[PDB]
Amino acid sequence: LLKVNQDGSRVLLRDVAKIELGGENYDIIAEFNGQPASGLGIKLATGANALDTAAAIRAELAKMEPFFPSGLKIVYPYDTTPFVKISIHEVVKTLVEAIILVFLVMYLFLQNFRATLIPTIAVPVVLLGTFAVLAAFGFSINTLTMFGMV
Amino acid sequence: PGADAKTVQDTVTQVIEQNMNGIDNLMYMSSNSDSTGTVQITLTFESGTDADIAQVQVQNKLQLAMPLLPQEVQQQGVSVEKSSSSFLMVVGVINTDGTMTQEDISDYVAANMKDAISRTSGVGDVQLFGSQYAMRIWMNPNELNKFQLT
Amino acid sequence: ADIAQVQVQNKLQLAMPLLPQEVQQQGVSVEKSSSSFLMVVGVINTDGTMTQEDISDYVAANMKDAISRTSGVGDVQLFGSQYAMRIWMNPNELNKFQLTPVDVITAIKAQNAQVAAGQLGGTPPVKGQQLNASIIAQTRLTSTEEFGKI
Amino acid sequence: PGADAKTVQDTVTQVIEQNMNGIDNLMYMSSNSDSTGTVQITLTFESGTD
Amino acid sequence: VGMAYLFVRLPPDEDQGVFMTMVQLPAGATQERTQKVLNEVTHYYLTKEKNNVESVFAVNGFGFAGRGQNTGIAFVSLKDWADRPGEENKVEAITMRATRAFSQIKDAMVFAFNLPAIVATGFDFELIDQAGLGHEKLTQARNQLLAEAAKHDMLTSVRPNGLEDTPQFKIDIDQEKAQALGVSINDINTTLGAAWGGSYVNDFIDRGRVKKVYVMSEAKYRMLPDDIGDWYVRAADGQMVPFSAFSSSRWEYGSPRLERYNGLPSMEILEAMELMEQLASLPTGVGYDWTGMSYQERLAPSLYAISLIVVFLCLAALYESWSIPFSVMLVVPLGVIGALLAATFRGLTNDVYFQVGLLTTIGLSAKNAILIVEFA
Amino acid sequence: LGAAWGGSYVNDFIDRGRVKKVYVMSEAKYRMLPDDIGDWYVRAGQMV
Amino acid sequence: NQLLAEAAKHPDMLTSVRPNGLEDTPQFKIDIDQEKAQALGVSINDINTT
Amino acid sequence: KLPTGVGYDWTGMSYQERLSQAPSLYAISLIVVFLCLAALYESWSIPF
Repeated sequence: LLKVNQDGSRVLLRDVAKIELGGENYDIIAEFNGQPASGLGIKLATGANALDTAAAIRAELAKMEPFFPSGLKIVYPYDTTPFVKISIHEVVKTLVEAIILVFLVMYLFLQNFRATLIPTIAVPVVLLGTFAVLAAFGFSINTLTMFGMV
Repeated sequence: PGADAKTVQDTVTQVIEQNMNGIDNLMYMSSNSDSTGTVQITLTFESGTDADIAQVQVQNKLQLAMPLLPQEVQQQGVSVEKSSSSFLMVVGVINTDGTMTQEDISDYVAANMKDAISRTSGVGDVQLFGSQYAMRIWMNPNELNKFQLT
Repeated sequence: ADIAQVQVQNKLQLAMPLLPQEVQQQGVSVEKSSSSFLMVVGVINTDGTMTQEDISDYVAANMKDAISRTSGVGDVQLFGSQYAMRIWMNPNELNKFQLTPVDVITAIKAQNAQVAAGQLGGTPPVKGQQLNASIIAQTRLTSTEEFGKI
Repeated sequence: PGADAKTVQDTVTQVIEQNMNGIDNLMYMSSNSDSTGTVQITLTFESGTD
Repeated sequence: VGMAYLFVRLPPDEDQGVFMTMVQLPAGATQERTQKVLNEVTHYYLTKEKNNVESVFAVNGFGFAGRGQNTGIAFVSLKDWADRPGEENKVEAITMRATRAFSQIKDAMVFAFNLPAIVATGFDFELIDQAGLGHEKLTQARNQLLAEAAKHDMLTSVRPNGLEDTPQFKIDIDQEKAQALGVSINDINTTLGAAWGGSYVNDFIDRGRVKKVYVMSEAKYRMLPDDIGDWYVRAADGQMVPFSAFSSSRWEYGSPRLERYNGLPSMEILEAMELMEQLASLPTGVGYDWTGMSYQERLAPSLYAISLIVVFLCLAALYESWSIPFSVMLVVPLGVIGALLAATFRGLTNDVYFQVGLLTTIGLSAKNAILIVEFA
Repeated sequence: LGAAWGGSYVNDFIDRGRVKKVYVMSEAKYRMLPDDIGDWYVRAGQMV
Repeated sequence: NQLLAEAAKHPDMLTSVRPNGLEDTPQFKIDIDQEKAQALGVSINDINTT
Repeated sequence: KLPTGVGYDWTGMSYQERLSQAPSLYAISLIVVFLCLAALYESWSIPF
């Protein structure tokens, strides 16, 4: 109620305005492949690890997905994580191939099968000991460390 | 809200920025102030400082300036985060059926799934690409003149 | 020292609402402290042009803040004062016009403001909008004459 | 002093806990708002947190 | 001898699988004049690059170069690396083909680029107003150095990072007229602020969640300067007064973004080895300041000459001859040609990856030489 | 009394691009002895 | 109230499932009439702070 | 089978009980013990 007239008439807020449930600001809008959309631009705290934070977001979004209204799905545009996993998982492969090659390469040069089994057990032991040394020195496994091992 | 660059600078940027003194391990500081009415001050600390202690010191110097900012800045709420700079990942929410517009989806995201992602460990800043609801009232100058109101 | 300050601070904000008045107005500050000066840097003017106030104002506005932010520097103290717009009332002058310092304060506070007043063309716009300018209401006073004309 | 459950629970509790973002090593959050006018928010952190 | 010349001829940005596209329009451009450009961009990608791009997600009004109503940005995610074979289907080519296909759009500034990893490799630069001059004196000194960017090479495209000045609407209020009419300056200010900028009032409860309540004038009545004349103010005696009764108006120029660096007004400016002659290129009282990558890099053989001296002493102790060691450290420049030649055959420059495999192979040729010169 | 004998911070102003303060305070000649207390009148429309 | 007395059906796997919380109690609702108040000339701010 | 819109969660004592692993901790203790004893007696089947 805003005011009362001389005769007793009343002026309500709806008589002078247009109430509607809008947004807090209208500056920003987004569209995904043409159709309307919204979204969250997640940044990363200083010092956090980028791979197990994305896992936490993905496991949180799995918790509020059953209660979505009718027909509301989430999509994942720009996302810098899967490249990291693929590249690391790429370097590792070549390393495991090299052991077979040496176990064959050396087999080719020494034709005894019994004696070609020693370096094939020597190289994995040192490879696995390096990881433990890193876990004692407080490092992580990254592009640089895996390339240093290859 | 509703302030230009000169107003925002004079009343907020300089007042905040004359109090950022005596912070350990600081390299430089740079700020923006644009006609949307938003301030953005960044303080860059040396390589190897403790991020959370740096934030504690910055916050300690900021709480000395809060009594000097305008009521409209305080009501909105200022913030201090140690986020990075580049989006870790962006999620998106589309409506396949076609029941909701941009405003409805932005409201759903903000109201139901923005707070749970901001409390997940490792997430420094969350940008929402849209806007949440708010009871918006649109006044009519002709009606206000007619009924002798303001 | 960092932990010491943190656990003094979070022990202080239990007894911060007990202070009667100065909970506001840039009150309680917690910061590490030494006791004696590293160094004193004088500033003099050979050619008689500046005086006490001019020299101290130069070193307050133009080099105080840069020194306070240099690496390793703690609590910089100035042996002078920055300029202000001093207004020296005259009790035998406002009594002849039946005025008071309260009236002086009110007039100054009303005619020396920075008012934020929106912008024309702002969102949400109507179809066919081509403008996006800003609106400049009154601004702050800058000179002695402008203050004299209040 | 004076407020009940609903008044405390939406003028104080919701406002306070919508600003609890960006805290490291948080497990969960709970709160009570009782008719005596008191609110009570409890934050539990991961074991090993300082 | 040949090696020396070869190690002075060579001078790795991954495809990351995703990239961005930033859009910016001349200052003062409305929201839909930007939506049209965003639509052009999304149509171009999702049609001409139909074989690479999977989704776009263009967001209008947001930008990494600040916010605003003209700016805009468009993310874009590509198909799997194994599904985009070639050298022309990598990001380094998509974001040259598109950017060269986006100079067609008039009154725009549309680039598609790719991020590195950590922090362009240019020269970030500042222009601090250390005297107390003002904004025009710096704006006048910002292009005085920009106009002196002739000469010619890490120079090339060197421009500012702010926004150029824009018209602004100044509305001037006369206190004496307001007081004579009996209206209150607080009423004037709150009417103008609430009607043209919005006004947060208090909170309300919406499905159990606390939300805001705003007040603003309907868009139809705040679009043109002529709409000023529709807004009235109650005076003391109870009568409405239009703004024409106590105000004037005029169009003037102002700046959209104002920037400061270390607390002083500034303007930022965004073959070779980083312009050392950038500094000495000078007006009244302005300064120079490098930041970001420029400040970092500014602030090799010293630790490499001590590694070649310690290996000789390490070998000397092993062999005990003060000449035997020489042989071991004589095949160092022999196994260093394999990398140089190969690197100077494909154009692999001198990345930390090629500079580390150098050391691996000169540390293995030594293995090779020692195990025989021991037996010898 | 406060603004006359102690000085009062009113608000800020812009000087050469830097934010300063504004103070009102009485002239030094009328803030020296106790006898100066009767020099200051406070309005009622008359002053007392 | 559905989950309780719904799980009780299983007394061989669950025992003493209690609500751990107070139940709804009566309250004294009072409402001020904006139309009536305005007319007589009493302000809601003074009504509330009385 | 609660009405739609209603969810559940474990807190307090049951929260950690869910999130973490006892057999994997001693399983490797068995092989570590076995390997130590095999090194001791310089043979196999003596650990058993």
